[PDB]
Amino acid sequence: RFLKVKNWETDVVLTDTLHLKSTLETGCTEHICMGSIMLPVRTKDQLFPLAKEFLDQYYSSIKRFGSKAHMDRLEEVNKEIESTSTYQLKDTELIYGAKHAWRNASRCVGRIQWSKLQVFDARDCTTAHGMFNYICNHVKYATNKGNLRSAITIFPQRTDGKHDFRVWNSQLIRYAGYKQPDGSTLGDPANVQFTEICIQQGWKAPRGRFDVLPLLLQANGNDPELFQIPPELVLEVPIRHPKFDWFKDLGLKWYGLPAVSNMLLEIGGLEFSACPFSGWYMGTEIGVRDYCDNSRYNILEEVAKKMDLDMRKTSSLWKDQALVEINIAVLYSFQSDKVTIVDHHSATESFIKHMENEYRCRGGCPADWVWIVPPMSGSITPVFHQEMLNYRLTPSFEYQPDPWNTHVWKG
Amino acid sequence: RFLKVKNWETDVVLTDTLHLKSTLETGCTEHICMGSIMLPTKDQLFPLAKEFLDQYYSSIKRFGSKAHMDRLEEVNKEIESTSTYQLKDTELIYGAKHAWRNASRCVGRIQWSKLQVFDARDCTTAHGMFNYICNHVKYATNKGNLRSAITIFPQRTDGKHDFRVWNSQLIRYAGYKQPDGSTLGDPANVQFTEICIQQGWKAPRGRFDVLPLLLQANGNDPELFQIPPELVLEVPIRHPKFDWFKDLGLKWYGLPAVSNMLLEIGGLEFSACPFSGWYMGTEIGVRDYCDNSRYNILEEVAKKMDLDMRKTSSLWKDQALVEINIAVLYSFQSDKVTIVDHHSATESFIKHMENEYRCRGGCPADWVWIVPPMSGSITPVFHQEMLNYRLTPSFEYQPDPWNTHVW
Ligand code: HEM
Ligand code: HEM
Ligand SMILES: Cc1cc(N)nc(CCc2ccc(CCCN)c(CCc3cc(C)cc(N)n3)c2)c1
Ligand SMILES: Cc1cc(N)nc(CCc2ccc(CCCN)c(CCc3cc(C)cc(N)n3)c2)c1
Ligand SMILES: C[C@H](O)[C@H](O)[C@H]1CNc2nc(N)[nH]c(=O)c2N1
Ligand SMILES: C[C@H](O)[C@H](O)[C@H]1CNc2nc(N)[nH]c(=O)c2N1
Ligand SMILES: [Zn+2]
Repeated sequence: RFLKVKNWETDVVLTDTLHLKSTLETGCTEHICMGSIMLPVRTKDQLFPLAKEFLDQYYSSIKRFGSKAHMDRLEEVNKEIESTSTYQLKDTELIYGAKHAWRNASRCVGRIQWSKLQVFDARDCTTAHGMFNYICNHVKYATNKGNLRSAITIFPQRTDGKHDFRVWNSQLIRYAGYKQPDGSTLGDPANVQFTEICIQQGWKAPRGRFDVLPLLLQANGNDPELFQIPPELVLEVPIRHPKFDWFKDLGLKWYGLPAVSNMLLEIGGLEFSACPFSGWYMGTEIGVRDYCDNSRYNILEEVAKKMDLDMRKTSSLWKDQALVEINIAVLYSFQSDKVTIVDHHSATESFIKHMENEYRCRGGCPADWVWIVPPMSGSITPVFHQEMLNYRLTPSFEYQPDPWNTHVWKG
Repeated sequence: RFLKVKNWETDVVLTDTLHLKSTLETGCTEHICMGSIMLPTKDQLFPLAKEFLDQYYSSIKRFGSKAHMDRLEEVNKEIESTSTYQLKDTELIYGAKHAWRNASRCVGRIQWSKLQVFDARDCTTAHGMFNYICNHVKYATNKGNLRSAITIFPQRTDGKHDFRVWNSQLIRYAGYKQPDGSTLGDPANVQFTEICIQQGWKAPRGRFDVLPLLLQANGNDPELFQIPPELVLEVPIRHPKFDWFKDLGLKWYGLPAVSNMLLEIGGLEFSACPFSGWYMGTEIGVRDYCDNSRYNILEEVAKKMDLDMRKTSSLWKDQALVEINIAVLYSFQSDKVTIVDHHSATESFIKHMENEYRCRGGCPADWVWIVPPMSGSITPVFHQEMLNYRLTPSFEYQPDPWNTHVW
């Protein structure tokens, strides 16, 4: 089967054969599309086929398919599964797996960078303290004084699912949220619940607007423990605007390092439940969503006020106007402090080039349009006009339920 | 089977049960989602007729009544005898309104039941079609206080006798390739303009030349008519602050009127069924003006604004995009021509969704199309999960007739 995707801006038509290697499900059927739905303990039995698939891929990527080294490694993994019910990945296979999960991440506009990924192997980690040390080294290395480098840290795989490693935080760096008695929130509304858990776990909340939350870490199925990331390791950029000098008086800042820490890395059937990964921000992630979502810092009002826009009718597009300046501000602030960041035009242009390349070299690029198109100025970015095919390839990054819903407390 | 949709801005979770009536296919499988692709007999007809008539008589609180069964019989008799059948006016009205109700890409459906339907099933020639269309345009324009409408020409019979409007909208600006390499007017109609020229159009070779209608009655070769200029309401585009905006000399038409689609009611196919409502501002300002394949005026507007076009990171495209869109909305409101902003339109559609979940058990919605093409995440539809599925009656796309026709 061949599938064609067309670009309506340029009339370029590409052909997807890669979707034939797709295993997992989409959520969709012939009768329903779930493309806009946010979220649409293995036996030896299901495991070896998955192991075989991965190693055949691995071994094709290094040009050694059907080699003695390939067949030997197959035999080796076979025996290891039937003996221990699992297996261990060589370092090289871990690295390749991690790179490919990113590459396969259909909702990531940033994948032109997929091959430049520093993989830290934290598979020898046994304790929360160990996890905290690994995570600090990751932050420091990834930050690199503002010259951000992509990285991921891979803690030990699931075994019985009773001994899971987990970073309770959704991202390694995030600001606290405090729901107040009057129903207002101080700080980041997205993070209220997690903030409460942390408080419960004994964190002394500063109760400010931009309190970096403590890491909350579980090793080996144990109850999790709190650690404050050293402040010096947390690079932050104060937000100012190039023309509007009152923009600084809003007191805004953000952190430099986007680092997702709640996802599950699946490689060759193995499940890595703690695998924090980081890159660098696209400006709209902070300036549209983090500041201007209604259920977030929600500063459109205050900014429109200060610009003295006409706020009596939405047809003044006052919101659209405030939104753009806020985003100009984020990009200006990051660049000024020499903290890596990419604007939404640049990021989506790169991504189209990546995708084109991927269709030639690889025969596809699974892509989720709902997520790839930016949350402002959609159609003046080249991705709006690009037909995409969404399908799931392994290795992959998967969502997993928040651990406080499932965790069995030791006490 | 029962399906939940969550709004991530409000936590409201609605349960969709209406998709279980889903008739047609989506393009997707369990293996591949095609959510972002633009275009994924007598025996056949009685089920489709019955399905429709069942929902009709159910809509009017008379499911399984003599009148219901009698009509089911009558149509059954007529199909077996004639190989087609005819809708009662009431069925036509209900059908048309529901094709709109079921259009999963339309953000404007809160309005679906206020649709004026013009039964044009007695039309027999292109001149007739032209008369009906002019009357549509006039009724719907309504001196700028625009009103939704559809005009339904006769149904397909043997497909050798289709009625078609070759225009994609009733009202569009022409497009001409220039020896200068560049394109004069609207580049999305260049081919249609050559077919018009080719069929004898006297093009005035300007930038905003209202194209002529090209009408096909009874599968015959289509003919040309110029909509009375006096019936094509236009709006010159000015900005409430930038006085130099006028000098780009942009105008846009008031009436969005989709003419190229096929309407399916109870198995019957109406190939010429132009319909119209009114614009959401971004269709003109973001898409018609700023798309690279369209009038593409961003570069020129940003220059007059004297913004830094040296680097994409100054967001100069975005700054210019907003003003262009302020200017569209401003010029329409000033000339008193109905237009809706994307905030208002999406806010309306969320209220509609809730109504449709409550009163119908769902609302098929295609997020890719529902979320405006600018400022997506500050409109509420961005955070709203949607389920997209195909219900009948429906508007379907259909191939441009120049490819299908024989002369
Ligand atoms: C290097 C710079 C990077 C940029 C600019 C980039 C950009 C993006 C953006 C804009 C999104 C959508 C985020 C949202 O709106 O919430 C995204 C999602 C994603 N990215 Fe990338 N990314 C980068 C690096 C990476 C790296 C290094 C990985 C993994 C190694 C990755 C994996 C993903 C995954 C798994 C998602 C989806 C997360 C989810 O569904 O919650 N990203 N990225
Ligand atoms: C009354 C004011 C109306 C508003 C503000 C409205 C708004 C919209 C918008 C924003 C789109 C997406 C179009 C694009 O991006 O080009 C749309 C598409 C659509 N609308 Fe509505 N609409 C209205 C009236 C109607 C009426 C009266 C009908 C049918 C009788 C209808 C049927 C559709 C269909 C079938 C599509 C998609 C057709 C396609 O795939 O091109 N619209 N409309
Ligand atoms: C590594 C990386 C780099 C980069 N530039 N961006 C990212 C995306 C990070 C990210 C941050 C925050 C969020 C939460 C939304 C707030 N904006 C997300 C989406 C997380 C998410 C939430 C839900 C409900 C489901 C899901 N699959 N994923 C994803 C990762
Ligand atoms: C009735 C109505 C009201 C309103 N406010 N807006 C509309 C949408 C009209 C419209 C305008 C422009 C366009 C495209 C312009 C680019 N050449 C379209 C739809 C075009 C289309 C193309 C294809 C390939 C498929 C499809 N289903 N629809 C539809 C209708
Ligand atoms: C390729 C992609 O599906 C295409 O650009 C779509 C995206 N969303 C859209 N949304 C609307 N409302 N109108 C459109 O024409 C499109 N185009
Ligand atoms: C319901 C809908 O899928 C949801 O709002 C999605 C839309 N697109 C998105 N796109 C990105 N990049 N990040 C998001 O959180 C979302 N949210
Ligand atoms: Zn789908």
